[PDB]
Amino acid sequence: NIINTITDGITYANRTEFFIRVMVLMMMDRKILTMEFYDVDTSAISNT
Amino acid sequence: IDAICSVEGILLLILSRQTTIPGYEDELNKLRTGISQPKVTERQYRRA
Amino acid sequence: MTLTYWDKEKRMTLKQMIQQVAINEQENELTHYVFTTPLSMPTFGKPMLGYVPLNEVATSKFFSNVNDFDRDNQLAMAHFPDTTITQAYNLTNSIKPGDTSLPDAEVAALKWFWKFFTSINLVRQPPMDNVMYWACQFLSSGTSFLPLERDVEIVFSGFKGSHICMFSNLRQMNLSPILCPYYDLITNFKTTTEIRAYVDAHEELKSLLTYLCLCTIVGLCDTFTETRNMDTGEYVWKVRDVVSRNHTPAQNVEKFCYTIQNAKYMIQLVHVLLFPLTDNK
Amino acid sequence: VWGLLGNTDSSYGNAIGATGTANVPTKVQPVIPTPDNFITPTIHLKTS
Amino acid sequence: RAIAAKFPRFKDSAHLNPYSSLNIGGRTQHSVTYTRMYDAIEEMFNLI
Repeated sequence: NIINTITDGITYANRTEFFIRVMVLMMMDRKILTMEFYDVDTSAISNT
Repeated sequence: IDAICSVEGILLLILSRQTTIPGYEDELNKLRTGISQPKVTERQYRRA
Repeated sequence: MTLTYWDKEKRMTLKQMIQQVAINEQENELTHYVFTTPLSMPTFGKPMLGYVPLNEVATSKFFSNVNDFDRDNQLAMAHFPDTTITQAYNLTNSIKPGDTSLPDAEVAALKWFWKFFTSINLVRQPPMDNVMYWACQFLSSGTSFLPLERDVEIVFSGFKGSHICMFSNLRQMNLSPILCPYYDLITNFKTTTEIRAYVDAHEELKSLLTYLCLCTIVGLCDTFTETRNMDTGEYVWKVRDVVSRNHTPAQNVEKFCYTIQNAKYMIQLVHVLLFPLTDNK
Repeated sequence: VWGLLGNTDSSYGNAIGATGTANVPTKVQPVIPTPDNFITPTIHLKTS
Repeated sequence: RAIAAKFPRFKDSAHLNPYSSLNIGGRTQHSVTYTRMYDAIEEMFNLI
């Protein structure tokens, strides 16, 4: 129910309205990422 | 007023086949393959 | 070496410059304009010190129509002749980690150029029909600078058409250690003849600024159409009658939805880089 | 024609939810009659 | 279809189905009758 369709199934209209919802979400959702950190050694670590 | 204008615009995007955006133009022919123009009319437009 | 023009497939800017066609038409516009000293108009007493980059985020922020965040005087550290440049082309006034600065002539040229770019909406730049005229002049007659006597149309064929990606791999392109020696030639008072010899010879910057004037006209014109040959992934897009039917920037949001002050940036650009080819003041 | 074009509720519209009331759609296809229920009246008429 | 059922009617009989279809290969086209009626109304109102 954003796009009426003459069928009782899982037709394309599902994919379409799914697009619509996530699109209007990403229109909104202004977020800023902030975070703290640990501090570890670097000589006692295998990967560089 | 910017909010209502953006609402009208985004809704204008997924209908009215006769308009694109400067670029992709193909994933639109992936998205709007669910509406099946021209079975769409008012009753549907308002629901959207 | 300039930049691999990307399309999801590499390039060398040379295939992508011999890829197009510039074909002329009727209605001789016997309207030979004249050049002009490019109105440097630099001034303000509030700079931004520190490490200001000068190559890649510089060119992107300035000419890729990215955020129009008032993009102001931050280049004002192009006066004050005692500033310096670090090889990564960071303009500063204090080289921190014992990093080295460039020789003089290089510094002089680079500061000259960005100095010309400092403060747009106080610059009194000339109307755009004339700058379109000069641009098509250059890319049609070559470095000889004969008047047009005709009108010209541009057409591109076969790209996996992404003119937005043209503007993009512009956004990712460096230019300063490409056009430095050129403005260096213009600093120590050489003359039109020898600098034309130079631009003919080196030909690395020739292709570049060909592409650059081309991109600015396709971004600021409005007689533009595009098409996809729906049998393959190949767009042909054309711009028709470039110089007669254009007097203001564009807003058709189908081709490249271009804002204003960055447009006056772009015209200042083509002005100030075609300046040293032409005749006296 | 005026009355029709004005106050018509077509079983087609509300089928795809184009002129339904307070809801849409019903997704049931417009029925057209069955070959039964007419053999007998038709033959009845001819024999008359 | 009738004349093969031994129903009665003259030879080379025809009719005027006043309307067209919608499903030509599965496309659901633009329902020509609407274009007809629409330009009719538009022309007439230009005249009034």
